[PDB]
Amino acid sequence: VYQEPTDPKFPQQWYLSGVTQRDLNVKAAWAQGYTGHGIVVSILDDGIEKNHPDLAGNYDPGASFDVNDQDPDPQPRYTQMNDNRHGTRCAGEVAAVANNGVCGVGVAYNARIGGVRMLDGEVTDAVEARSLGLNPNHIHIYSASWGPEDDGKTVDGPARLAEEAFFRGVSQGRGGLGSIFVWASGNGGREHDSCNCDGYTNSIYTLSISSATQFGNVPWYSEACSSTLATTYSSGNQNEKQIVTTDLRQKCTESHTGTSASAPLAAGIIALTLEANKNLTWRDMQHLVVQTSKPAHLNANDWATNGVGRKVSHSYGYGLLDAGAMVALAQNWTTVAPQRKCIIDILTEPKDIGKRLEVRKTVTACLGEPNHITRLEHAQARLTLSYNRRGDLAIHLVSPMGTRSTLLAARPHDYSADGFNDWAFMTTHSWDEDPSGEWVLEIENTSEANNYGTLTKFTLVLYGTASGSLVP
Amino acid sequence: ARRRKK
Ligand SMILES: [Ca+2]
Ligand SMILES: [Ca+2]
Ligand SMILES: [Ca+2]
Ligand SMILES: [Cl-]
Ligand code: NA
Ligand code: NA
Ligand code: NA
Repeated sequence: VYQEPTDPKFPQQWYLSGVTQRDLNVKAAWAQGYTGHGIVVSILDDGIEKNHPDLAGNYDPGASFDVNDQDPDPQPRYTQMNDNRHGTRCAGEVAAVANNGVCGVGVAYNARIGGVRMLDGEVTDAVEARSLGLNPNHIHIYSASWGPEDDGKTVDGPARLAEEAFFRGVSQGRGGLGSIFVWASGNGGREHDSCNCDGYTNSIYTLSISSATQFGNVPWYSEACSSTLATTYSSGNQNEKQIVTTDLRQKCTESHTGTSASAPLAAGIIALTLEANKNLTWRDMQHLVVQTSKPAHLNANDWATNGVGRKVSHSYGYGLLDAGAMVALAQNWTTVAPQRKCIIDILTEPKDIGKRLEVRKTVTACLGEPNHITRLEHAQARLTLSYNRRGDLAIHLVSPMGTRSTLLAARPHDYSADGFNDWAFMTTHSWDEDPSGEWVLEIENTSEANNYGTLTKFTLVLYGTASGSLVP
Repeated sequence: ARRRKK
């Protein structure tokens, strides 16, 4: 019989297990025998306290580096306000040691854990690339709780070196199975930010993770968008409990919060899943997340059923991660076929936007060709357009099976006149649908002002396979 | 003044 941990703060880790069903079902995976043994996770952040009493026994120097000062030791820089505590808190969520009389436990408490010190300095494109491409035949899973500013007016993503690091990672990393990149979807909720305006979360190569409060609500800081894949618990109001983890100066904290705490919990659950099947590819892992995540009792006003009968939301993706279900489904999972890519250039001429524009196009999805796709994964609408006030635009895309994805909601603070320059808006909401048929793009002015502009390019990019489907 | 934020 499995014996649950005895650590002094484990009873306060409400999100790991309980009778209530408001948890991530992690104890069920522990009882099947999976605790993370043999898996390696790296925290890309402001450093890691490698001598912390709840981290030292799992610390792995092969998963660590200091990019800011160019040395191998990722120890954080100590200051009066404890500014560099962020990475240490994230690491303890993944892999804090169990049954040692100290603080609580990680999701994957027997996994090996490291850190890249890269936020404590100027974060250039080169700095990101060296961190994402660190030791890719040793590190399995990378976790990033940072990104572009959440002011609700920025449009920004990885530059050339960073994007090259993503493609190298998923292609040649982990022995050719592909690095696993986990991302926090953002903290811009109060600014009405959209996580599709962030190229790191919007990327097909990252698993973008949102947050739910203890009582099952959308937190104040949460950003909605179509590129989010799934959700884990984090903080909410002051009557709701928070996240328990390792803190700077060898302390324990019960008040870790925000989008920053959701991605490390997902990285831990992915570590358990990899232990149950080491042969899973980067795309396999996203299939497992789509099939096993749980919507039940997450409150939102936009829940919709897609073409294959799955519930999906722009606040939550496919819902809460389920650790016990992930490791069960992983054990006899059959590897997916190689990824195909079908490119469809939609427009024959530019179109004025005006008050409202609708573009309809029937596609065959590369019928007759080696990249024919009948089973969709990610879809992108790559748009080039000019407009006088960018944040007044709302953009929607409808798939042939009837699924409406919000590519862009209104952003009140976005006054830019710079438009979008081939920006690849991404949606996960049509996963496993047949993409043959009519697609519809809608662009509208949500304000009463007399705005003007022109849509000059619309490329629909489809990714997926032509085999292996399951009954909806 | 920062390109990337925690
Ligand atoms: Ca150092
Ligand atoms: Ca402990
Ligand atoms: Ca954001
Ligand atoms: Cl590609
Ligand atoms: Na490969
Ligand atoms: Na992503
Ligand atoms: Na169709």
